[PDB]
Amino acid sequence: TKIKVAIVGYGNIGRFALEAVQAAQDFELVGVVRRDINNVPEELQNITVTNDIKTLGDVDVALLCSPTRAIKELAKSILSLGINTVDSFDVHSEIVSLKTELDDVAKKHDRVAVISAGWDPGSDSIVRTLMLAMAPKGITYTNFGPGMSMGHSVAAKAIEGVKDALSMTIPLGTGVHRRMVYVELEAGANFNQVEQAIKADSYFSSDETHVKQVDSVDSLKDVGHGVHMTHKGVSGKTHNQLFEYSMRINNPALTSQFMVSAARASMKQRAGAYTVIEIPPVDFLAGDLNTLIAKLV
Amino acid sequence: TKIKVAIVGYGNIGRFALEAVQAAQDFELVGVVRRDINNVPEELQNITVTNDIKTLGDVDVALLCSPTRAIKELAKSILSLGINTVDSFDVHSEIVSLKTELDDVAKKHDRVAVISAGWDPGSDSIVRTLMLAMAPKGITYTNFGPGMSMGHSVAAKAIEGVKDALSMTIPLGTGVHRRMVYVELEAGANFNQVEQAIKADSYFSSDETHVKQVDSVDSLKDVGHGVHMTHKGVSGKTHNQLFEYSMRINNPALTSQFMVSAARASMKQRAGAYTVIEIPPVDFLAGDLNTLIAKLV
Amino acid sequence: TKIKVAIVGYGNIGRFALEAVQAAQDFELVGVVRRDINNVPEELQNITVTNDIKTLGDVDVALLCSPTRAIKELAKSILSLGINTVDSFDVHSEIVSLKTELDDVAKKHDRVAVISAGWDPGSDSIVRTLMLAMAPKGITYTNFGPGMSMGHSVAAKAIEGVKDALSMTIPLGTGVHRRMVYVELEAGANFNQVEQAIKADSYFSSDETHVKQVDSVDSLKDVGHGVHMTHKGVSGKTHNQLFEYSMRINNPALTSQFMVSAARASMKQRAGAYTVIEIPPVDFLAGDLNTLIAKLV
Amino acid sequence: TKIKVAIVGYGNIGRFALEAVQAAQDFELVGVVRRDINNVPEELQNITVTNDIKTLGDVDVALLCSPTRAIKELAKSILSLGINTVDSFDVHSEIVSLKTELDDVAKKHDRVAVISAGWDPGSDSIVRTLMLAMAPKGITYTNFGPGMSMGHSVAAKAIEGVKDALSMTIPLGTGVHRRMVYVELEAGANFNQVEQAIKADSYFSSDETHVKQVDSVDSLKDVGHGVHMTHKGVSGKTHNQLFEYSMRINNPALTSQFMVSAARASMKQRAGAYTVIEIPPVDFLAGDLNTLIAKLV
Amino acid sequence: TKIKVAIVGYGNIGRFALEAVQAAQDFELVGVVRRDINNVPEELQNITVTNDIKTLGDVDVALLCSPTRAIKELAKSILSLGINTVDSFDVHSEIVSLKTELDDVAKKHDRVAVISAGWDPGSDSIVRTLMLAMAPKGITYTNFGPGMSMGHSVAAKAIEGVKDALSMTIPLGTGVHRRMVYVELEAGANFNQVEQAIKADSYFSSDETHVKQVDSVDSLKDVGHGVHMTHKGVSGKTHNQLFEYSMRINNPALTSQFMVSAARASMKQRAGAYTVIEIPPVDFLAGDLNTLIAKLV
Amino acid sequence: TKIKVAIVGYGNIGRFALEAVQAAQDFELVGVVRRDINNVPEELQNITVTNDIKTLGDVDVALLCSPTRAIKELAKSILSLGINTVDSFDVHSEIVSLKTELDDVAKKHDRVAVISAGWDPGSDSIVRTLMLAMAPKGITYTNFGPGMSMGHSVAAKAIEGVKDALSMTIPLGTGVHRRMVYVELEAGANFNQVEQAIKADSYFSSDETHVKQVDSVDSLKDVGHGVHMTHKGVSGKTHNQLFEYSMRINNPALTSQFMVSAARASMKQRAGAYTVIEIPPVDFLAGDLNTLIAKLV
Ligand SMILES: N[C@H](CCC[C@H](N)C(=O)O)C(=O)O
Ligand SMILES: N[C@H](CCC[C@H](N)C(=O)O)C(=O)O
Ligand SMILES: N[C@H](CCC[C@H](N)C(=O)O)C(=O)O
Ligand SMILES: N[C@H](CCC[C@H](N)C(=O)O)C(=O)O
Ligand SMILES: N[C@H](CCC[C@H](N)C(=O)O)C(=O)O
Ligand SMILES: N[C@H](CCC[C@H](N)C(=O)O)C(=O)O
Ligand SMILES: N[C@H](CCC[C@H](N)C(=O)O)C(=O)O
Ligand SMILES: N[C@H](CCC[C@H](N)C(=O)O)C(=O)O
Ligand SMILES: N[C@H](CCC[C@H](N)C(=O)O)C(=O)O
Ligand SMILES: N[C@H](CCC[C@H](N)C(=O)O)C(=O)O
Ligand SMILES: N[C@H](CCC[C@H](N)C(=O)O)C(=O)O
Ligand SMILES: N[C@H](CCC[C@H](N)C(=O)O)C(=O)O
Repeated sequence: TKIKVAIVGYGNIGRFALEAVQAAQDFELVGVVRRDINNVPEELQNITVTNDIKTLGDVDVALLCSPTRAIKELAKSILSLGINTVDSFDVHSEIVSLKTELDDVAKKHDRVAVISAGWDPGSDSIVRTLMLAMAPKGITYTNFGPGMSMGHSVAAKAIEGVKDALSMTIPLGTGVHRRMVYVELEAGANFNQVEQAIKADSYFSSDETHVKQVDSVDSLKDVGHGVHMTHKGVSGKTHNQLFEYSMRINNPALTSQFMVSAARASMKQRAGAYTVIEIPPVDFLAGDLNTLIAKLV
Repeated sequence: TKIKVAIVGYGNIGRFALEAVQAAQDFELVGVVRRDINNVPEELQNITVTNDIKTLGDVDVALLCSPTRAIKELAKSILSLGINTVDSFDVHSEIVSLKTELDDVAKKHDRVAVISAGWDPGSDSIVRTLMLAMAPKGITYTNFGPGMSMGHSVAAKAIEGVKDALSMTIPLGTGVHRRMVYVELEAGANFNQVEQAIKADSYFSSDETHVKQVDSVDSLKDVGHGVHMTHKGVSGKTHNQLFEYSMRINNPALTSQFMVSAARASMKQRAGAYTVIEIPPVDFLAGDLNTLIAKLV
Repeated sequence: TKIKVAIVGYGNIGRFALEAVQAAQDFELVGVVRRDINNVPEELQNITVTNDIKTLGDVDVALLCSPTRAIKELAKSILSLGINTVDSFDVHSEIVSLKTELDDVAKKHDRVAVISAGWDPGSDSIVRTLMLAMAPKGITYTNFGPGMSMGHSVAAKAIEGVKDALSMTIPLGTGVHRRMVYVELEAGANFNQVEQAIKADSYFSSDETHVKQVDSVDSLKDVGHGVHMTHKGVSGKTHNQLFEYSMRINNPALTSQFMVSAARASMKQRAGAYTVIEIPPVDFLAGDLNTLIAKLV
Repeated sequence: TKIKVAIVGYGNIGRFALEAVQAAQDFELVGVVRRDINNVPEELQNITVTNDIKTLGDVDVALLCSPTRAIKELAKSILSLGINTVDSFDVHSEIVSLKTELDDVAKKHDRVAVISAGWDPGSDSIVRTLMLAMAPKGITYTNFGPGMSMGHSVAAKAIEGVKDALSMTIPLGTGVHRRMVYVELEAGANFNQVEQAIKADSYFSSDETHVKQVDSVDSLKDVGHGVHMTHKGVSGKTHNQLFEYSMRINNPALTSQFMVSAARASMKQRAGAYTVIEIPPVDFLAGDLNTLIAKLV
Repeated sequence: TKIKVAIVGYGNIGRFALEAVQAAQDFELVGVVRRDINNVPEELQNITVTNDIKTLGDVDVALLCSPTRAIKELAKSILSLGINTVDSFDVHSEIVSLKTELDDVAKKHDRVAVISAGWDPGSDSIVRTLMLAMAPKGITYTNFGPGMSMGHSVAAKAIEGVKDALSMTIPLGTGVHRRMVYVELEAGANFNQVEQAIKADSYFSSDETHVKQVDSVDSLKDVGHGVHMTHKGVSGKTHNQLFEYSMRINNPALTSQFMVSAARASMKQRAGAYTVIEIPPVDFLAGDLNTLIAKLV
Repeated sequence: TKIKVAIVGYGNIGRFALEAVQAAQDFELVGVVRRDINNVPEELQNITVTNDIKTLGDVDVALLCSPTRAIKELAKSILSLGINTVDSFDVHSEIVSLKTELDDVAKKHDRVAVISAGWDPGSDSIVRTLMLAMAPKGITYTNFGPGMSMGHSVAAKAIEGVKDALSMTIPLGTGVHRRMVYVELEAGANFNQVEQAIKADSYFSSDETHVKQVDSVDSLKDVGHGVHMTHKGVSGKTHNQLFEYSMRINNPALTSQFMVSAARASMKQRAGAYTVIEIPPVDFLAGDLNTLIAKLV
């Protein structure tokens, strides 16, 4: 009666998913799937590492920790082997489309896909939904950071003269963001041009962007992140109801842990694909339903 | 395609439930049930007011706004007429017991009961559940106020020499509370005895309690309330994950609005009784599932 | 010894002025004056509604709840019938000019005009004045919101292709403001042009302005507002004295309630026109002077 | 048109009153009155120092900087010479009584007495009054410190075995206070007895009191102080209106500066005694009425 | 030119010291010393583990991660082998005494001992020292938590009927602390007696103590901690200078990392024993002195 | 055993250095050096004021309170008389260069120079250094104000049409700054040109700059200042370690007091020049080493 889980892809959240699975008494790690099976860091010395999930035998659910571009085709194929999928698919504009592509397949093979089950999308999605349950009229804002931005880091690293780069994301309220960019230059490159180029780039040209040159970019890195959500609005006909939610957290630690919670929940839903706002919150937790109700409600 | 709702009982949250229903385009108020039908305040001039729900014709769901002691027997009888119930039943220790008493009846008549659907229990219950989904190990604290305490107000009002009383509830962190009590005395009563009596009473004897004498107690009343919840804990094996949620809100405004959200949700569940941590969050909301996902997730 | 009050005009603050008058035991509502007497919303079913203040008999004071452009001529005419005026006239640059136009008339007919008696101008005006009484040298800043901006909403609504609009006002400190604008477009209009047009407009071209397109603009509305005032400065020869005042409030609720307080005060001043910084604070309050001093000083 | 001021008494606030007068271009220091004229500290090397106000010639107003017990008889006698009085008389329970004793005398000699014109009573008094003007129903709390407490310091210093003592006042919210007491003992005295004696004393027996023994008590002294006031309440019929005021200030710097502002104001009132909630706020300020209105309202 | 370090003792901070050493390019881990050499957890599979430091060959410095009672005799013996010691010796009252016992020995063998180099004592010690450098007169307070208390946990665990226990430490300001205690009872023990016993115990009888019974005590544990230090005081003759320092941190992560910084610094001091307030701050850092000055000063 | 100190230069910090020296029992003020000896304000009535340090006899150390441009040549010459120097030399980019110019001279004459010993550079420098000792990897930000900016004030005052000017420095986080500029114009100057000129100037053209015209610029001046430093980073391998330090302070009061602390420390170092991150923190303090350790560590 132990939930049998495979970690597919082993990026930044990969190592943390390993820890989150190991830490859950109700889960059993049946192995790690990845492209390069010979790259075996410290923590995978004693873990089965394959490039094909079928070699791991019986698997209830797969934590997809792959790049964003890979998640769709990868989920389709693992659902098709009669295994559940959980992913942290992070592109909001495409979530509706991903859900219905995976629903077709999930239903055919009588399995469950939980999608976009990180912290945003994920956790924060539920808190945003609760805010409209409490006060349907009014405005919600979601403020991110301070934290590293992999997307914007890549966009900076991809510009003329830039050896390495790091974009930080700074909240300025009402969903507005400042971008602090730290760069190493390539032997003999013009800072002022790199600066102007980064600010003019389409990934930065909408935002207050600041660029500083540095020696080692890696020594500035910290996987700490944060959100501050607010809702101001109306319960029935009563205005100026004020709600607020904040966390200062380790990014991959949380992303991975919520995926493990989603996986637990995936085992209890009727066949199909779900966003996390379509799952009963208590389904995410381990323990006796009645002890959990006594403790939480 | 309008959800047809009756308000049963018309206490403090009664008037606010009226506003919350009227404000929801997807609801139709089919009338108000109560013991004294001749008490008809401003807002019920034009509303059907009966002492018998059967006179209202077809009703999908009933918002129970009766005293705590009445909710169980009242829900049983309205479920038995083939109507759904939503209540803000506020006694945590008895929620598990109420759920299973109402489940029996709800299932027999093929209806839904959503129970303890205020803000605590209610909203806060979901946020407490999300906190364990994000970080299962660690401590959660729920800090209440500043706000009026009806229970402790009554306990003070019921002591020798006390004409009127008001207990405020002040948060001091880690679920610890200070109680500020304001009293009018009866012609010739000894303040020092009333003070000592209130502090010694079993409703106050565990808490830092302060007593001040005043002229009009009514002029101190404000239905404003608040919560500050915190969770410090572990995502997988990563410690010192910090989560926090705060609101400054109108108490009955919110309680009533969340009951209306629960009623909306009640129409979509399989027959039985539910706490709000057993309902998909999005079921609480009005609108097209796909627009809501696009907006929230 | 009951203060006899007429509400002249019935806009947004009109309904709230009705509530503030009704709530004050020391006031008697002698009726509501307005252009269209046949528009009779819920709360005026039982209230005298005339299109001429003379039909209400003896009236001590009039709460002018008309548009900004109407206040001057309207106050002149009601003072001229031997009635006191209170208004929330909200154009700071014109307050000195309005005071002396109303002083002439108020003195001739032996009556009192209290002007600009909202929260800003109004309440905040007194706190700004107290800050110089405590520390005459140094800087004061007044930070507004988050709150709706009717002026900027109208300026946005009045641009090509815009069906409806809503400007929010966001405080960024030191009196600097961000403007968040939400718009519905008219069937086939170009977002990018409307966006650029709004940002270029004279109401927005000085401020960090952001424009988002939305479905229902009404569902974003909340009459909640707020101020954070600061003063850093010198008491005698001692520097770095720090003062701060904040509120999160229902906008029209407060505006109307302070007008009722100003009306109470108007009954105690020598004939003429006054800003609220020229009235003894205690004159705004109901009750026995000696009980109020005992309670407050 | 220069206001001619004498400083009577030269305690702690004495030196600061000197600075506040000197700093005000609209004031002329006509001298300092005191018991011992031969005690002439640094700042009074160049200032007229008499033991009798009559030697200073024509004086518009006197800043009484004497001990609390002396203010009543001292104000009576200076009013009786046809001079205005300002004091920071700090005993709230006795303000109503002091006002009417000074009113009798002030009226007889056609002069003005402003009383209890420090920061509490004083400044804070006006902000407490404004809070009821904005929201008459609800609760106000006044939280003091962290700051030195001269009254409680003296009560500690007056106990067996105590060489020197210092009581700090710590705000714990809702007007509740913690008292931190630091003591030097006399050669061979029992700490545990002194501790228990201080906690049992009538000045401390109501409050959370902590006692630490220390070497130099003087090196812990700082004249910094602070207040955090809150009001939660009702504007008309709208609940959960939230108001807040905070300052971190030099205690005597502010007390003295507000007395100088009160003195300025005293010159503009009809004969009699006033609390500061009975004076128009703008009367406290220097400058042209129309520039001040333009700047503040 | 790599600093050769041995970890002596392997408690809670032991594993974290391993990570802090490994993470420092300027250090080389020459092995781990401990009482039970056969207990070899995950991370020590490939690390030399001895019960005698002499088996590790050449060692510049030893991180003592032993119990408090062991540190003195253990430091004496390792200094005596011509190796440097760093410890987080956490008993403030005994630091002066430990320094001079280790100074004698350190000087004899021409080595360095850095003592009490955690975060308190340690980091916080330097910030407390800086506060007197900036403002020698006035008060400093050090507020701990929320965090686990091993000392108080042990004192609770050692009482009749208590299977397991956990004491949390909650800051209430001005160095005052609340203790939240969570206990498992032994089959058939009386909660009310255990509660009373814990509150009466000498480790708790001075503090606001609260006791709750729970199922699993281990699932409440989180190694997160925090400090909030304040100083209010006088720079020269200028009062009300306000300073503040806060951190929310992983306890052992920080303790261990600061010991590694102290070890780096130990290599640069003249022979003897030191508290961390006796070491130049820059000596704690790796890198070129002139680059570090350019970056920090 | 008194430290004998001369104040050389008497600018803004000059007067405050006088107070800081006088306030330190362990110091003796042997006199003040300056260019204009006939300018003798209140506090220098009784102090020896020479234009030549040699007239003061024996001097252990000199507090250089001269302009930035003078400090180098002035320190060289006073070191050369066998006297120690302390300065608040405030140009970060040139600190490394100044240290080594003064080291040469300090060593030749067997004396000590402590340089850049204000609060930034100074105090803040030590806190920035401690942050890397606690968490070497991650980002530190230093946020200044709100406070006056002498440099930017001068740059504004030096533009066409500007009679007087004041630049305030406002922190917006992540080392980003807003500049609020207040100007008096010269009889017949165009505001819009002066505004544009100030914004375009090289001292402002990188920063969010706002310009307001005013009557008296002097009445806006307050020497209050502040810093908020943050560090987010890694202790060993543990991420999201959060550190924060804030102060609200009198600028020259603090600068001068830390120079007096540096002077005390200068008496204990081997001959040479030092930044404050190269001095043992406890060397800054007066008192018995063992009492200080007992009190702080
Ligand atoms: N991996 C995270 C990334 C979302 C946060 C992103 N919006 C940012 O501001 O960095 C998640 O979706 O769970
Ligand atoms: N580094 C974080 C945030 C990604 C956000 C970044 N993709 C962007 O918003 O540009 C992550 O692993 O989710
Ligand atoms: N009827 C309220 C009770 C909230 C206040 C209560 N939890 C307390 O302050 O002790 C609700 O949950 O909707
Ligand atoms: N006024 C709130 C809270 C009452 C909370 C009650 N449990 C108490 O503490 O007395 C209500 O109407 O539910
Ligand atoms: N009508 C309001 C105006 C205040 C808010 C306005 N100053 C803003 O910028 O939002 C009043 O008289 O109270
Ligand atoms: N606040 C005002 C309208 C003006 C909004 C203010 N921001 C502006 O238009 O300048 C009101 O609610 O009547
Ligand atoms: N002497 C002060 C008293 C204020 C502080 C006092 N209320 C306290 O509890 O500290 C004044 O008149 O401004
Ligand atoms: N604050 C007053 C003294 C009284 C202190 C107050 N806490 C008390 O004694 O009750 C002062 O500085 O003159
Ligand atoms: N290991 C830590 C413990 C000190 C914190 C302790 N005072 C507490 O409140 O838990 C250290 O000295 O580095
Ligand atoms: N658990 C923490 C704190 C110890 C504090 C505890 N010993 C007490 O103050 O009772 C540590 O490992 O340092
Ligand atoms: N002279 C000051 C400069 C501080 C202010 C400056 N860092 C800025 O605000 O830009 C000091 O370090 O003592
Ligand atoms: N008023 C401060 C700060 C000047 C900072 C200067 N760097 C500038 O930004 O202009 C001082 O006297 O040092």
